[PDB]
Amino acid sequence: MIYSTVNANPYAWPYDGSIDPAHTALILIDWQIDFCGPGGYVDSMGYDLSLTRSGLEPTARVLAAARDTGMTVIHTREGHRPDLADLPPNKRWRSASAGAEIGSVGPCGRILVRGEPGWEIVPEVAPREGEPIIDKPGKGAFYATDLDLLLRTRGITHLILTGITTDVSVHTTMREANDRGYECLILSDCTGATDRKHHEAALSMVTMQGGVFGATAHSDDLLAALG
Amino acid sequence: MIYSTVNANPYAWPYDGSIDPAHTALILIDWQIDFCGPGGYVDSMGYDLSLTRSGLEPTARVLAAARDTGMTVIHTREGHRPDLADLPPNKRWRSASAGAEIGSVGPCGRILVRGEPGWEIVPEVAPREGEPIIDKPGKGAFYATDLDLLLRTRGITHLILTGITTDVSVHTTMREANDRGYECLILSDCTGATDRKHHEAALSMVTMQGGVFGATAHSDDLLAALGT
Amino acid sequence: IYSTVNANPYAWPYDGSIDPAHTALILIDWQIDFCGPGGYVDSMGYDLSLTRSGLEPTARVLAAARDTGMTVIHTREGHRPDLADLPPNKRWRSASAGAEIGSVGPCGRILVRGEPGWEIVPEVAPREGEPIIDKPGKGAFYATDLDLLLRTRGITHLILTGITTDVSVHTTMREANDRGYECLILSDCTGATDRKHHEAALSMVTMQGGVFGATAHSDDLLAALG
Amino acid sequence: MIYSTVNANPYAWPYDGSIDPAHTALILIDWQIDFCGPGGYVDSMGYDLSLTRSGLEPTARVLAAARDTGMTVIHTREGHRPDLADLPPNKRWRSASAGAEIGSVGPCGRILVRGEPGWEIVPEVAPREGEPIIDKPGKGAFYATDLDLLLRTRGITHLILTGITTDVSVHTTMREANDRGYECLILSDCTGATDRKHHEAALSMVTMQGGVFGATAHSDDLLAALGTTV
Repeated sequence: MIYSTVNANPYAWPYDGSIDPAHTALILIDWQIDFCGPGGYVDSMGYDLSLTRSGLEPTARVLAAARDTGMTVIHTREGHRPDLADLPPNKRWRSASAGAEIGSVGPCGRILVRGEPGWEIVPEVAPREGEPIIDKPGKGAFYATDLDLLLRTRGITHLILTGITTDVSVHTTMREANDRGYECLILSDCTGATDRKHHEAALSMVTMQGGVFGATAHSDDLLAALG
Repeated sequence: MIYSTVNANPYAWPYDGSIDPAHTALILIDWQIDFCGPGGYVDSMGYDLSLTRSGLEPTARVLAAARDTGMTVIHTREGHRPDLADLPPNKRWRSASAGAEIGSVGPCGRILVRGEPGWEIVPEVAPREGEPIIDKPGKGAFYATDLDLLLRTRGITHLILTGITTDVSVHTTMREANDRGYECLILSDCTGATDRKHHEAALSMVTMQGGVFGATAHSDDLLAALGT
Repeated sequence: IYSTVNANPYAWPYDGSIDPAHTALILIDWQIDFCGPGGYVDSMGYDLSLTRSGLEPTARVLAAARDTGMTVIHTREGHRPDLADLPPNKRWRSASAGAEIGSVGPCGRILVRGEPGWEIVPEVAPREGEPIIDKPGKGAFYATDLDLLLRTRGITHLILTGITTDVSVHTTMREANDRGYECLILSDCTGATDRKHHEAALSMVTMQGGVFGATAHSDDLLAALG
Repeated sequence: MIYSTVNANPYAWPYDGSIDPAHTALILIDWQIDFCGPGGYVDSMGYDLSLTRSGLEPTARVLAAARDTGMTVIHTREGHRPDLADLPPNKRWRSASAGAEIGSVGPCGRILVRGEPGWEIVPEVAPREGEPIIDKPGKGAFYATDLDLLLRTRGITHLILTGITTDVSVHTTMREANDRGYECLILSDCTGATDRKHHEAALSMVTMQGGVFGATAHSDDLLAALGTTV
């Protein structure tokens, strides 16, 4: 009912020496076809989907352990209002430049638009009632959302991060959370990027200055702490 | 005077195809002894200061052009209130773990405390009157500050980013800006990290997906586009 | 580009004209929960005629904003059906006033997203291209994307309608003003649970040369728009 | 250690049945010459300083009770960077319209500029070390400040509000706090406005809907509760 530290890089996580489920949230970031599925945004830009998809089954196991421990669980979906009123023109222009324009029709509907097949959370990690979903127009889950209000009213102080991609939406969310004083763990095997060297360097960045953004861990080490 | 695009990775920056100094700000991030000087935070943790100091002279040249062209200039200092009311305990404990506890007395005073010698902006990139200084308790310049009010008040839409470190305060500040729709350039030779691989990987991360966080460039290509 | 409005206490806006391309009409919380029988405000026993008098004037201002092509944004106060965005003090006060957020009344669960009492009333129904803000608080900025929507469209100027004058409208004006938005509040397109609070909310705006912006009757805006 | 509720309007404050100093902050809002002093912004606009000053003596006594019980104490100053980079032009234009332009030289230096005599907290409620000061460029204490960071790192859940003016900075701070889930008390005698009717109407707005922004009380009712541990 109170858990020990996780074997983590570069310190035994978290810093206060124990994980309380009543103050800990598992975050699942952007597990959507647009980031890890055929026909979606990342696929249409020519990136290797095996680099993102490897995180899925490890994440499913960590989601069951969080449900079993009564951790809070929060899901994120990167996406835009169908009218695109939350889409900066630079973001739109780059997506067109990369051959996968946000709001344009691809094999999985309108790219990164809320309500579209490619925007949905994949079945492997489907949310259930009582696990709030953040709909974010940005990479960072804090910006232009109610996330911080959801975390503060639940008294959350500790975040465990899974999702995609490691260097983009996961790292942005970790950095925003860290600046607010949240104690964050990132799971090396439940994340993935458009480039394996970016995945590795993003985990590596976390570990400097005695853990500038938190700690990294394998899901095996978290499942071990959770019993 | 408006200027054409910078030769950048992965697109000719900015996306809208001109640089207007009325709408552009040069950001100098955390050029402090604590991040690039003997006796400070980063030195005390045992990292190599030459990795952070190489960006100083190139930054001073970009600062000269930015003041030349009439674009706004904004400076940042990472630091805490002397009473540490703005210091999360996890940030404090990790700094102790690394051998350089925030608030502890080092060779340049209380480490990362506002008012202390190690927290001062180094003279090579000293601020002038009318160039606002951001005091931030975090790595991101937008969290717990007035930066967004300063930028919206001057009508800024475009940021040129310099300072340290590439993968920590610079990247966080770039990520925060980018999500609000600021168009951002990061200068490869005017930034630096506690690790060369982290600096290089931080620059490259920007360039993916057609420029997910904006674009990278050498100060040479910025100074060419400005006609300096 | 349109002329200034005959406003209190200066000719609004401060920069001397209204550009539809930089102006948004905001319609705040026109929901059965705030102005309709069977909703939150009715359940607390407040007088609905105080809130409902602003409706037909708002409809008229909504038509003039649509005709001039300015941005239109609507707000709905409401909570996630799981109530993860509901502070315990807000819930507790609502229970205390005999209309608990989430409790079932004639119009479904009070102040819950998806429920009949939460919907925007038809007299000011939104149309395509008019973004709706879903807010868990009185202020339209807190825990929403409102500021992203406005900044992306280049909005500098807000015209404020909706209910109530002293709660959600005043909070939203105070938030927008502090960010440097130039705000007009329409006296006849707002209403409160108390006439004195309505009038006092409006005069608070007019102090110190217009501390939060300016007040106007919809007639004065429509005269400016014509 | 833990204290009884306050006899407040419209419920015995706070909603969770007791006051814990470990989780409660006293906030002192904008007790500056520019709002309550001769030669300052409000004086230069022609408003009656007796309306703001009356709150000063009861505030000193509440400040004393807060420091005695070991509550957190936070002070705010409304003000602008000397370069005016945080000053929206509509704010400046209204101040010039009202005959007291922000940044302009008056009897107490540059009006509402940080570092100037008019801007200083007045000596009756001077901060001590360990009581953070918030420098805000707006009326609300949360916008473009670290206040939320200070409050959350200290585990503060409950606010007691004093300061000026009741209808501007104090109300705006209260609305911001309340929306984020903070439980707030506004002290009727430790606040004041440019208009008595605005002060009274600012306090009764709080009381509607079972206490839409929190509750109101007299310093006497607060001081009674702080003499009654449970």
